[PDB]
Amino acid sequence: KQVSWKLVTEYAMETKCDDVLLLLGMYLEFQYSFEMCLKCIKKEQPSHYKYHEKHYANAAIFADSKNQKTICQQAVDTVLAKKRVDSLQLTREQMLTNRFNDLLDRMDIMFGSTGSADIEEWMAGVAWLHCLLPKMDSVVYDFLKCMVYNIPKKRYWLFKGPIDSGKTTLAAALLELCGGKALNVNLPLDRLNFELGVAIDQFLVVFEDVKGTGGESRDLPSGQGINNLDNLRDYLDGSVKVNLEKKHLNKRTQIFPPGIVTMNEYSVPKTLQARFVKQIDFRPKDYLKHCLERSEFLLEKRIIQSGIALLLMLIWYRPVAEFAQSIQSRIVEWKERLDKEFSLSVYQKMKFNVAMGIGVLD
Amino acid sequence: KQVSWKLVTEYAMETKCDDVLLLLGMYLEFQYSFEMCLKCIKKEQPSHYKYHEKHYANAAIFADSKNQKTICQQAVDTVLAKKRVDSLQLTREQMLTNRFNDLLDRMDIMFGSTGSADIEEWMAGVAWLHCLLPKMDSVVYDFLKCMVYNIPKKRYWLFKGPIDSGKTTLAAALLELCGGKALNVNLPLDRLNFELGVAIDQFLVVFEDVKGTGGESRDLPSGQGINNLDNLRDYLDGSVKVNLEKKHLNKRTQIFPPGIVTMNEYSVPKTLQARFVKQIDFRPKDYLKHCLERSEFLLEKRIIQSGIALLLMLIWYRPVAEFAQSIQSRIVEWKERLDKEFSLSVYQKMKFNVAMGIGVLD
Amino acid sequence: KQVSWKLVTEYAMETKCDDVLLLLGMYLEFQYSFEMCLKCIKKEQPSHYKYHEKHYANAAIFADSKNQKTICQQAVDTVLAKKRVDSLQLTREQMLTNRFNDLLDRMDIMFGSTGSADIEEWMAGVAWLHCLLPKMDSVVYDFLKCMVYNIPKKRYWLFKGPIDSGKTTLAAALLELCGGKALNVNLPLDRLNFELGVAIDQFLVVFEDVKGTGGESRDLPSGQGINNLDNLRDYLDGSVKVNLEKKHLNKRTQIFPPGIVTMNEYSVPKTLQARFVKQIDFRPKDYLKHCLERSEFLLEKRIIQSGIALLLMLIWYRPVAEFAQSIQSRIVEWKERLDKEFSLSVYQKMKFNVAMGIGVLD
Amino acid sequence: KQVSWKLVTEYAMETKCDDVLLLLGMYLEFQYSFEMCLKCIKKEQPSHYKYHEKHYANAAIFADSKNQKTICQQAVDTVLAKKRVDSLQLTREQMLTNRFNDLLDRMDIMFGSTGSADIEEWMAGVAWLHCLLPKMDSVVYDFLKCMVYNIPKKRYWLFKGPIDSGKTTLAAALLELCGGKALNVNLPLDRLNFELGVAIDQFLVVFEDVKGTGGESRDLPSGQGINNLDNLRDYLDGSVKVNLEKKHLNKRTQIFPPGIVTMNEYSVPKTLQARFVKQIDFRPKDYLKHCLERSEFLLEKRIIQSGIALLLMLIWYRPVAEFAQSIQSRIVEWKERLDKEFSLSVYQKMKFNVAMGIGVLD
Amino acid sequence: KQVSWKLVTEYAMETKCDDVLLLLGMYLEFQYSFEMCLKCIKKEQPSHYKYHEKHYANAAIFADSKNQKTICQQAVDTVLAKKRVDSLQLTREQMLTNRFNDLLDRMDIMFGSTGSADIEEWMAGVAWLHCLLPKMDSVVYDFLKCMVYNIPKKRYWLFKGPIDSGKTTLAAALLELCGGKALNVNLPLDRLNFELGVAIDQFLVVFEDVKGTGGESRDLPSGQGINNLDNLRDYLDGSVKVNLEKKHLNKRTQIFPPGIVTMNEYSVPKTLQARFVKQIDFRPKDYLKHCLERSEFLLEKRIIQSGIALLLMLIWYRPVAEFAQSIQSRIVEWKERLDKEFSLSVYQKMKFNVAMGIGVLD
DNA sequence: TTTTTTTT
Ligand SMILES: Nc1ncnc2c1ncn2[C@@H]1O[C@H](COP(=O)(O)OP(=O)(O)OP(=O)(O)O)[C@@H](O)[C@H]1O
Ligand SMILES: Nc1ncnc2c1ncn2[C@@H]1O[C@H](COP(=O)(O)OP(=O)(O)OP(=O)(O)O)[C@@H](O)[C@H]1O
Ligand SMILES: Nc1ncnc2c1ncn2[C@@H]1O[C@H](COP(=O)(O)OP(=O)(O)OP(=O)(O)O)[C@@H](O)[C@H]1O
Ligand SMILES: Nc1ncnc2c1ncn2[C@@H]1O[C@H](COP(=O)(O)OP(=O)(O)OP(=O)(O)O)[C@@H](O)[C@H]1O
Ligand SMILES: Nc1ncnc2c1ncn2[C@@H]1O[C@H](COP(=O)(O)OP(=O)(O)OP(=O)(O)O)[C@@H](O)[C@H]1O
Repeated sequence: KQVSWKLVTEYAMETKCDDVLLLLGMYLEFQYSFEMCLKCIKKEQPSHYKYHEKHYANAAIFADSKNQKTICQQAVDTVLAKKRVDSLQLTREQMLTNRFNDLLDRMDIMFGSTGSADIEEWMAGVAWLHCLLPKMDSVVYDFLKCMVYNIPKKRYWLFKGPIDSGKTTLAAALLELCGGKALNVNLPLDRLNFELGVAIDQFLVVFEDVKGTGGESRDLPSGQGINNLDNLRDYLDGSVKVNLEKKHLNKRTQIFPPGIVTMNEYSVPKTLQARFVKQIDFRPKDYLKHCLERSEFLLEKRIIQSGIALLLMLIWYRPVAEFAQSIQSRIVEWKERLDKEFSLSVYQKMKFNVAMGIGVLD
Repeated sequence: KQVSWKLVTEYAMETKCDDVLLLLGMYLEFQYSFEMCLKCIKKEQPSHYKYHEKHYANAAIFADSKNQKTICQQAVDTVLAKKRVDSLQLTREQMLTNRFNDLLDRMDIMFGSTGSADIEEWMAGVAWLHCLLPKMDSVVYDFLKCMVYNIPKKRYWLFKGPIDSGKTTLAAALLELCGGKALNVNLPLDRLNFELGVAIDQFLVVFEDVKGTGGESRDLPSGQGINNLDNLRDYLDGSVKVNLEKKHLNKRTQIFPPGIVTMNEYSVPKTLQARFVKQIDFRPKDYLKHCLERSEFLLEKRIIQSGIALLLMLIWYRPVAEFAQSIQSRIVEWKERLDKEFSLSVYQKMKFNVAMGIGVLD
Repeated sequence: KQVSWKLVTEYAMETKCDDVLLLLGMYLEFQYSFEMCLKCIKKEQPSHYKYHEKHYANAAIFADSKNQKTICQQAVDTVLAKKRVDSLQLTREQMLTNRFNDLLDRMDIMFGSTGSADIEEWMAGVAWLHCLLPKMDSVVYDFLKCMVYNIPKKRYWLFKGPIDSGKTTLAAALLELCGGKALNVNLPLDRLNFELGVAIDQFLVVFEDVKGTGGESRDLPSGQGINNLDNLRDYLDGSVKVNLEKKHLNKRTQIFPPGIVTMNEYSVPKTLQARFVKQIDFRPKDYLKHCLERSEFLLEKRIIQSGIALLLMLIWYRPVAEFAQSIQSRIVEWKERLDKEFSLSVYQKMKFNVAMGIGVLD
Repeated sequence: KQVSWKLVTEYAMETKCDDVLLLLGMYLEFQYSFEMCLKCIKKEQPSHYKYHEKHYANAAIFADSKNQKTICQQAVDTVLAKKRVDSLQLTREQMLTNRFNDLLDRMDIMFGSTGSADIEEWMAGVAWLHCLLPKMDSVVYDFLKCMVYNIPKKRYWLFKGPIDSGKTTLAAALLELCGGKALNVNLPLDRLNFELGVAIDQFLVVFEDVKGTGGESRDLPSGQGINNLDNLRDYLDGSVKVNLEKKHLNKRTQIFPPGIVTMNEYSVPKTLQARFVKQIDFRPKDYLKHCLERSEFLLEKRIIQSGIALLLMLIWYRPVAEFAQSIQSRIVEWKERLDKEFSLSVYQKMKFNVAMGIGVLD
Repeated sequence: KQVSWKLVTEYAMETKCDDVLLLLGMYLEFQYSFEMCLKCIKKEQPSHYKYHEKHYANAAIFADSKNQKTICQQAVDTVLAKKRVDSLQLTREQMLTNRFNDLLDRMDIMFGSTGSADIEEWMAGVAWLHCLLPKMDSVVYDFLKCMVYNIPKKRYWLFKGPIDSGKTTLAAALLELCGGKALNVNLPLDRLNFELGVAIDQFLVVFEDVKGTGGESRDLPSGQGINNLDNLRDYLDGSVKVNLEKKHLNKRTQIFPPGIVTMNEYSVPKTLQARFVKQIDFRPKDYLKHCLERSEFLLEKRIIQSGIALLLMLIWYRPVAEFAQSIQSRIVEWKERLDKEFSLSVYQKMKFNVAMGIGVLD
């Protein structure tokens, strides 16, 4: 008898795996009998225990194969090929709904019975976020629309404020929400060529704490970033395709993604200021700090950074109508679950705690 | 029974697919029964639903194959070979005649039964562009002739003007129309080597916002742009072939394509000034801004950036005799459709609104 | 008759052999008769003598294969695949538990009957380390807990004090205990990128001997390192993911490991001071120096450098419940062995000798 | 039945086709019935219509093969091998008379029954070019002989002098005649080293407008060009064989071809100036401009760039005995055809119109 | 029946072909009927006509092979392997022995039955050479044996004296008979590192004219060469191995080869002087300039810096016993020719013509 | 083996 390459390709597809080693190592685990498989029995990893029993017989024959890496290479190509197809054919709206469907699926586990997460802790995080800026949930919705529409020369938001004002915290959550990559452009102009390479097929990008010059007036360290960015104004404008590069790999040509720039309080060339559609001023606030000092499970579990938290905020605040049609059914079910588990008074009590700088809980 | 490599190759010719992963991805979709293929039923992508029923039988056998990437590679080579043959044997006029047929096919879809494009919005865009400069349609015809004739050392048009003058917007539409590439020359002088290698077999090129000097007086921060271009006089002149470069590939020798450069008003060594056969100067004009500020669907659908819009302009403004004979038939049908779909009064109403800076529609 | 690739892969898994050439060389040795094998008879290397008799038959056929390196590559891939699976799935507590099992296996050999080590000399090592700082064993337990929880901000420890005050000694033993890498941030800012690349997939990092500035007032040579660290805030706080680079490789994105910073008595910015959960002062003490003179078998055998010594310290001092439940069984057996071989009076006599600055043994 | 790789390789030889993609594309055209082939019917391309009938049967079987690129790779190597064998064995005269036969074969077609351009125009181009400098034919005959004899140090000719002197125009015609290569050195030495590899197996080379120094007083930017020139003096002198480079392929050592190098009026190291038997510059004669401006089919059809124009000029001006012996049959035959279609008075009419600076074809 | 790979390998060995393309090309020529092979009839190339008849049948089958380049790659490996064996095994004397035998075969070419350069035009070269300076044949023989023995310290001679003195001209000529290279030290030490590192595996070496700093007081330009070489004690002495280095390459270890230093009349430290066996100074000579001016055929066929002209000078002056013991056969066989064809009077006439500075071939 | 890294 012979290996079914088809079943391996299915497993790669269903796990959305695209590392040949991870795929290989995972598939090899199935060669022992699932009936005693302690990973199955302890229900430790779904990407194992869902599949072991299905794939078992083929895994045993695969364990004898002399071609093992070639089989995995073909499977990984298929997963990569599907991403390529999607990049050229989905609407930006559909991409976002797909991404949301995956987060919602992860939320299904986290707050499941096997779910380790305390939904009350995660809901506490939403209170702290809704304090960080005026009209926070409206700001998120405006950003999401901006990213979907991707209007040329109206594509980039500037975050600036003192050190320790939560700008990278907020960027992290948006980036996990949408998917994308961070970039560092405080660099020499040569390595920069490969640095920009990682934007390929990404949805967002974030430029992390770019450095101005002469900021030592405000005691800011000076550096490359701003002067270096002004050369790349084309990539911001997104008005035409550009050519992007990776190590040992020939170029690809695409429009450079929309995104966010984070910055200390340097000044900026208005040639670049003109390219930011919007600017948000962050500020340190004492009650956030004193609340947070008394609420450190927020930090310990990274709740405040995580896109799951922003999604929960939108589900709480926004009308069902604002979500694209197919996910509205899941959105309604989560809304019901949230309202069942939390009164408004409980949420308002939490917000009042944050304002009072006590620990969020009481 | 065995895979027809011939049928795969034929699909790649039919679709003009260049990427082995994109080819692989799309051919796999045909493995499921077209009898119920939701993509077919929803009529979403022409390159799928036209072909699924035909290729289904072969795709089922391809889905089992162990060679898959090899079969796709040969198919992609066949498409690339056809481009090489065409590049060496067509007149530039035939190349453009082919390009127009492809756009016209896309227009037949866009405004066809599936009809996703509103021809009213698209024609409103034509009025906006025809307003952007005097005698706009005449200027387009001049540029096309210049690119077709490709007279040596009379090959390049310079666009100069301040920010938001619209020069990029015009250049973007022209690039789509002819199918060129955009290139960045403000980079360091080394990886220009792999950068300019993108121009292999291209019809047209545009260099974007070439960073010069002297403009620091006016807050144009300077760079290698003008330095690098004056280093490349022969590439502009197209007087003799040059070598071009790609990773893991030996050099290709050919004449460098004609085209366009965009400039905020840095200084220019007159060794470059000699080589631009023409320069056009652009100016911001507030009433256009007030127009877009209401008619924002122009930007959101990117209408004013598209070669599709320029093609519609030419069909409106030019004699049928200016077009190559083989398409004059298709041109006549589109002229007829346009006269049916719009009265001159409607177009005059639009163009009046554009001049008023009110929203184009009323 | 055929080679069993399976038996090779099993050997590679059991030896955890990462390198193809090392794997190849060792397997070939088995082709001679284990029954006469001098290396077996002299019990020189466990990775040989445990295995020779089992693999002999397959090694004989392997010796005639024409595919030899191909067999080894597939085997080595299996070992690498296992590591990446583990990296993405194990808890940090699981990782540490595995690491301890490895050390315990080496100790079983070292102090075995074949064992060349002397448990008494190695216990003399523990007495010296326990004198290096107050409450040494509690300090280790605290450090380990901090690494396992990896709580944001609460992640990094500072070792401070003069030259030859022992800080590097303790760093090295901890680094051996946990596994990890040393890094040197005194470099000029451009080279740091590949330097930090070393951190990829590590459990710990140690920053060696970061040079401040202006400590030359105290004869300390000045350097960049302190400023470089103050510019790496997110790497230390560990709240969000970071991109990391290696030579000829594409970047990977992960949370930067926790770790240790070591320095002489440079002044430290408050911005940097706030990064550290804890600071430990090392001071030179003469009685340790005079003891080391008279007890230099400690240095010669590198006892005081080794994680093996720290593990013995944990076994002697900590309650059994403090260890991960699985290994508690082995821990009891080692505690029992140590209790048998040393009365507390013997151990305390050694501690007294170190306090005298006299030789440890009497 | 199976593909004849032999018949494929014959086509590659007889086309002298030298690119694997071009060859692949070309041969696949033959898979259709030649009996109805539109290209055959058009007599569109000789390299098709001469061969379609002969290769049809083999091309049909080739069209089904799975090895298609491998077949073409072997065929291409046969053509490269033939070139390398000629490269060493032939005398420089024997090479040149082969080159002339190829050009004569084109002219037989160009002015043939297909006749796609008319010798009156090309002869007018001869008149324009003979007008460009005194006794043009004689100066050409010197250059040809100098390149055949290839005397060291007395080996290269300079074209210094202003923009739009036509110096590049003359270089292009000579290079087309000789079948050399252009090369660039205005470059980093660490890619210059590999770029020169194109010099393998070339009769002649040309270096274009190389960046000197001192010319910055005349706005000519100084640069790497002349540094790289005055370095490699061996290559200029042709003093000894030296190595040359290719990707994924063996290097080669051989003497460097003789050549021309061109500049505008930079300064030049006398250490370099030593190495040039002729050291000439070129300056505008404005009436020719006014003629060309009124004779633009000359420039549009690139006639005054072509090598064909030089060969026509030599056929007119030179004695039959000045040519290599074997071709003198064809030389006489073409000398007839000129005289059969032109009086001297017609040629002199053209030349006075040119000298007068007026549209030629009265 | 099938291609003998063996026969191909014999031909490669017999012709000492290093290049897979040459081997392929030439071997394919044998496929045509030997019995009327017109290249054989013309006796153009021994590498063909000596072999075709033997290889014919195999070459026919070779031309039908589908595998051709693979056969040639193995054959080329055989020749390279042969070289690398001998390169490691043999003595410097054996190496020079074979190098003589090669260039004696080059004489058998130069004056074979085609006589394609006149043996006595070459004798006129020998005259100009021996007329150059005192006793030149002995000075050659001494320097040659000095370089063969490579005795420590006794390894470097100093060619002082002004420009155009011939010191460059002569030393370069010896390298034809030896291999080797010349190198630069007029440079700051960061260059000098790589510059020294060039010299790997050279049989002999030379230095560029030392522009001695500390010698500018003689009204001369300088580079750092004096302090450089005076510090480079070991490399000159050749008493021990040293390490050598190149861009992007690791170090290599060898005894630094022996050689020649050249300069104008610069200053020298007594220590740097102690590095040399001989001080020489050259000068331009009024007879010799006017002789070459009147004798330029010696330059035209590259005689005056050929090695063959030195070989003939040796075969003239030096007795048979002074040559490699078996090669002495050939020495007699050329003494036969030279002493037959040339009277001492024509030799003395030629020498006297150089002594009068007049044209040698009176 | 190119490439990326080195080199700069
Ligand atoms: N608005 C705020 N007021 C007070 N403390 C804040 C505020 N925002 C963040 N913090 C505290 O500062 C810590 C760091 O937050 P964060 O990393 O997002 O700051 P940042 O200023 O955006 O950083 P960076 O400029 O380095 O990207 C938080 O974990 C929290 O403890
Ligand atoms: N002539 C114009 N008058 C007013 N607004 C204009 C004009 N042209 C363009 N715009 C506005 O400016 C935006 C950007 O135009 P565009 O990028 O083409 O200008 P540009 O001069 O090429 O700019 P840049 O040098 O920044 O790339 C357009 O999307 C439109 O909103
Ligand atoms: N507390 C101590 N008192 C006296 N001597 C010490 C002490 N600790 C270490 N030593 C001596 O110092 C030597 C070096 O130890 P170690 O490298 O750990 O010192 P360090 O302070 O970390 O130095 P550095 O910062 O230079 O690496 C040890 O081998 C030992 O001889
Ligand atoms: N006698 C002339 N009078 C006027 N223009 C001339 C004359 N000869 C040549 N030119 C012009 O020179 C233009 C460019 O020619 P060419 O590129 O060969 O010159 P060049 O000196 O090599 O220039 P560059 O230094 O810019 O490369 C031609 O298009 C031609 O019109
Ligand atoms: N002694 C001589 N007298 C006259 N002409 C000579 C003499 N030697 C060589 N020549 C001619 O002069 C040319 C230059 O000689 P060469 O470069 O060898 O001299 P050099 O002294 O090494 O010069 P430099 O120190 O300037 O590099 C030779 O190639 C030859 O044509």
